[PDB]
Amino acid sequence: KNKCVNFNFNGLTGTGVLTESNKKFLPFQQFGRDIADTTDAVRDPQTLEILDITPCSFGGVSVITPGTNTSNQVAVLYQGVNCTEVPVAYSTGSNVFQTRAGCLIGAEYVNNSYECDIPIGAGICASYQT
Amino acid sequence: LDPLSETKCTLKSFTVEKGIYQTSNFRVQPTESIVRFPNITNLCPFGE
Amino acid sequence: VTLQKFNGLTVLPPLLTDEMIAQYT
Amino acid sequence: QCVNFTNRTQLPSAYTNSFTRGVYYPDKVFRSSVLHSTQDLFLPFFSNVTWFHAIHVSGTNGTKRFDNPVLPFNDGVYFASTEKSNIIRGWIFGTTLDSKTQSLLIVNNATNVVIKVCEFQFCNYPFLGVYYHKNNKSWMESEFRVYSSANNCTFEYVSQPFLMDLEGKQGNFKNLSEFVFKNIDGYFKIYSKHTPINLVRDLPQGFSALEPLVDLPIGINITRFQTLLALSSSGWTAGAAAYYVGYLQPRTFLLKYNENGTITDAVDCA
Amino acid sequence: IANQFNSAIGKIQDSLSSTASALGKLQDVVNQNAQALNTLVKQLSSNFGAISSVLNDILSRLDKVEAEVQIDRLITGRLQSLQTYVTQQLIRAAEIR
Amino acid sequence: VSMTKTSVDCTMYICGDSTECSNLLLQYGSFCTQLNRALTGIAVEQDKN
Amino acid sequence: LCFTNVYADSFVIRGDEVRQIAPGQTGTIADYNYKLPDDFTGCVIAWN
Ligand SMILES: *[C@@H]1O[C@H](CO)[C@@H](O[C@@H]2O[C@H](CO)[C@@H](O)[C@H](O)[C@H]2NC(C)=O)[C@H](O)[C@H]1NC(C)=O
Ligand SMILES: *[C@@H]1O[C@H](CO)[C@@H](O[C@@H]2O[C@H](CO)[C@@H](O)[C@H](O)[C@H]2NC(C)=O)[C@H](O)[C@H]1NC(C)=O
Ligand SMILES: *[C@@H]1O[C@H](CO)[C@@H](O[C@@H]2O[C@H](CO)[C@@H](O)[C@H](O)[C@H]2NC(C)=O)[C@H](O)[C@H]1NC(C)=O
Ligand SMILES: *[C@@H]1O[C@H](CO)[C@@H](O[C@@H]2O[C@H](CO)[C@@H](O)[C@H](O)[C@H]2NC(C)=O)[C@H](O)[C@H]1NC(C)=O
Ligand SMILES: *[C@@H]1O[C@H](CO)[C@@H](O[C@@H]2O[C@H](CO)[C@@H](O)[C@H](O)[C@H]2NC(C)=O)[C@H](O)[C@H]1NC(C)=O
Ligand SMILES: *[C@@H]1O[C@H](CO)[C@@H](O)[C@H](O)[C@H]1NC(C)=O
Ligand SMILES: *[C@@H]1O[C@H](CO)[C@@H](O)[C@H](O)[C@H]1NC(C)=O
Ligand SMILES: *[C@@H]1O[C@H](CO)[C@@H](O)[C@H](O)[C@H]1NC(C)=O
Ligand SMILES: *[C@@H]1O[C@H](CO)[C@@H](O)[C@H](O)[C@H]1NC(C)=O
Ligand SMILES: *[C@@H]1O[C@H](CO)[C@@H](O)[C@H](O)[C@H]1NC(C)=O
Ligand SMILES: *[C@@H]1O[C@H](CO)[C@@H](O)[C@H](O)[C@H]1NC(C)=O
Repeated sequence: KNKCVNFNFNGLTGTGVLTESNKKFLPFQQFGRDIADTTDAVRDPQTLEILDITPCSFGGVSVITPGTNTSNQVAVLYQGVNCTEVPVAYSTGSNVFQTRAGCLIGAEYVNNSYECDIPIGAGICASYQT
Repeated sequence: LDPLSETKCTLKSFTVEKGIYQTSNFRVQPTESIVRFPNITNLCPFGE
Repeated sequence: VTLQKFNGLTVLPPLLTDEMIAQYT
Repeated sequence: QCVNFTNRTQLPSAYTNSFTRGVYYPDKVFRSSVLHSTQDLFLPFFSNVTWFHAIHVSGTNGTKRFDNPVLPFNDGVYFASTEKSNIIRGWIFGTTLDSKTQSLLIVNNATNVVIKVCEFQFCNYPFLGVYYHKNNKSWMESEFRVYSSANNCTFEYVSQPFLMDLEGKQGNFKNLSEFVFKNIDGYFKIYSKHTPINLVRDLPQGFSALEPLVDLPIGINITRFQTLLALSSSGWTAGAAAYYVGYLQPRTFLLKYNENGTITDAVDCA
Repeated sequence: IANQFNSAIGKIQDSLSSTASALGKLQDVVNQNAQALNTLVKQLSSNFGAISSVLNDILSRLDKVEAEVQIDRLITGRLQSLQTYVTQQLIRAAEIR
Repeated sequence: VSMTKTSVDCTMYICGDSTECSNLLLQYGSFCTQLNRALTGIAVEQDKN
Repeated sequence: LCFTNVYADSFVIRGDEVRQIAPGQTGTIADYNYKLPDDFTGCVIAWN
């Protein structure tokens, strides 16, 4: 439980995190379906309890860069990823900052508002400075 | 080799301008396989 | 105004938060 | 133990609207506070279902009219009984029904459900029957006149046992029972319901879904079917029950699932 | 002139509570972008003439040859579903522009 | 003024957790990038608007 | 047509097993004693 896994349940092959649901299914049901008609929960066939299925956490990787005509130093955004999941992969950290946009790595958070330069999103921007 | 090289490869250029650039998506890998099926019950009658 | 993840579809945040839009307004 | 009766008990059959009955859960999947469109063999809304009524013998001392006819079975069947005293105790399904080929027997005897698939030589009225209160203060089955032979049984099942009885009373006609029968790509399926009522005459106007009860891999051609009524070669007494039949059709339905994931409302797209 | 102004702005508040159609342009934009993502997700359930929509139903029972035939319909259909969504979203972006 | 920015893993949408579907997707080459460049082009503009 | 390198793989099998010699196959021959690649290029030649 609470781990990303390749599951199979009575022949329902798939991949994701498994979790203990609060959803009650009536006795004849075995899969849970979301509005999209996509699967979102399953019953355990041995200890008849309902389990939520959630995606293994994933996102775009964006590299924030000054010009190569300026530097080799770069920062990386893992979009909509919670910082606690990037240690799995720069996972040394030393400079890590978590935002509404995801986890930003290799950039120094500074309280001073400057004018926007490279747009990160969710009110955040980045730039190259002393 | 590194994130900078990954952008050079994504842009197919040995020099990359200033900006924010997309690269191939990160995704937590499935830690193990799991198989769940009903309790094995009615065996075929091999003792017979 | 009254207002997918596991299929690779992702909703990115706007650059200006609804606070920054309240500021400019 | 396989003798029939001379008089042709075959007689009547009435028409009525199945208003919004015979909706059933189409798949084993939870959905909640959401509307879903599905296409399956469903009983059409407001369609002309057939009523096999048991008319009161006003002039005569017992059940002269007492039919259980062979009916077609195409796309699967919706069946319902208004039945005190446990009169409807199973069904026969298949093609020829004469042992020339296979057939399916479904029976609920006093002790268990039995389901079996064989080349049965069925009796011309197949039935079951009972001894009542006989010094033990118990009800006990003794009559089992359904076939003279069951040559080749390629499927057989019996449930875990139970003690069948009729107990607890209210004087109005009190219980609606519903069954849907489908045969899909070698699997037979039963969906069913029981619900309390108080109504005098017709198929109760209102709404409930049928739950899937059992699925069996029987493979046979069900072309047609018959039911099974209940009470050593002639002379017997029968209790009162009546039943309704309709045939499903492939039709798109929109189903409302409430928060609890129960089919609460439905719309027939045609 | 001020009392008319003050009364008029009161009528804006009262109106915006009252009418559901008021913000209709904005809601119709949300509804279209949402409808297109739910449409794009529901296309994953389509068979595209394959034996199943579920990728491992195809892979688990077949060899490298018969799987390539079957999976190549799903790749065709799903790529056609993205090229549809992105065409709609590009066209819809020009309306927003 | 704007709409929701949307970005898609074309690989995860077509082929989620299958290397086989990935290798068959390579037969079509750059189309997944062409789509992602377009959705990025939309998404960037939403800030501009 | 002209070829960069060419090989003859030569062996004896049961007439019924000829199918297992096709590319992308399975069975004890295909699984355990002679596999052809998915990108196999060549001709399989078989005779009683
Ligand atoms: C599968 O078998 C096991 C028994 O071996 C069932 O689990 C048991 O459940 C009881 C009742 O709560 C517990 O007291 C036991 O400790 C459990 N046993 C084990 C080994 O964990 C399980 O319920 C069976 N599956 C189904 C569908 O009933
Ligand atoms: C990232 O995930 C962690 C959990 O792994 C979140 O931390 C939780 O935050 C809530 C709200 O403050 C607390 O009630 C929990 O106790 C925290 N959990 C733990 C294990 O500390 C965190 O908020 C998440 N961050 C983002 C940006 O999503
Ligand atoms: C039901 O059975 C009874 C008796 O078997 C039938 O009554 C007989 O009918 C024939 C022909 O009319 C007469 O020759 C007999 O004398 C009748 N029996 C007696 C003693 O009256 C009756 O016709 C049958 N009815 C049906 C509908 O089959
Ligand atoms: C209900 O039907 C079942 C199925 O035929 C009967 O069970 C059989 O009963 C006899 C006599 O006790 C046994 O020798 C068989 O082995 C039983 N079969 C099975 C599959 O259990 C049951 O007795 C019937 N009940 C009544 C009251 O007739
Ligand atoms: C769904 O079913 C549940 C369970 O039957 C209903 O919740 C019950 O509601 C009553 C009345 O408030 C409470 O006395 C029970 O304790 C509740 N059950 C539980 C487990 O909390 C619920 O109302 C149903 N929902 C709908 C829409 O019918
Ligand atoms: C870019 O950097 C090189 C040295 O690496 C320098 O020769 C050149 O003048 C710079 N050009 C610009 C446009 O900054
Ligand atoms: C910036 O201010 C926050 C409080 O708003 C404080 O927690 C943080 O330590 C400050 N950072 C620096 C570098 O002073
Ligand atoms: C039902 O259909 C029959 C034709 O089989 C017709 O004669 C009868 O009038 C119909 N009854 C109703 C109530 O629709
Ligand atoms: C009472 O039950 C026994 C078996 O439990 C049976 O042998 C006997 O015939 C029954 N008697 C009557 C009168 O039904
Ligand atoms: C079915 O019955 C026929 C006739 O008795 C017989 O020839 C055949 O072998 C039987 N098959 C099985 C499987 O019992
Ligand atoms: C059912 O009917 C079809 C068509 O005649 C036939 O192929 C099949 O063998 C039949 N099966 C049985 C058990 O009658």
